[PDB]
Amino acid sequence: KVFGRCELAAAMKRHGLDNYRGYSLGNWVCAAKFESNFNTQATNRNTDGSTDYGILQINSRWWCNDGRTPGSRNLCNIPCSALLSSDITASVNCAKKIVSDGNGMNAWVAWRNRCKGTDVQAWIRGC
Ligand SMILES: [Cl-]
Repeated sequence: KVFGRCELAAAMKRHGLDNYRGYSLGNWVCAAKFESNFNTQATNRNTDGSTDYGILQINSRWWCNDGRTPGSRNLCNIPCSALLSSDITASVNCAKKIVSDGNGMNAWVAWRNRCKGTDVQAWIRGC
């Protein structure tokens, strides 16, 4: 599915992402916008043989297991296929592990380049 902006904000808030590990909700909404355009089925292949999966473009080298990525670590202990559900539970649970690993939201390239440093609260305004 393709979430609306406020629709995703409300779901992410229900799943505990607002202010999680120091990142207000607008960060997470902005990240999803620029990672997946709010589509829970987005996938993108990378040069290292990994693929990024779902609404938060979670990577198959470090975080989820897709069975076809060399050097897989599966640190979220989740099959990547589960991260293509229209229900965001598994992607949120893995994102919480990613953002707790020691480099904050910098794991999300699109957030780093297109969200960080902007007024991210705008992404929840009006919701
Ligand atoms: Cl998979």
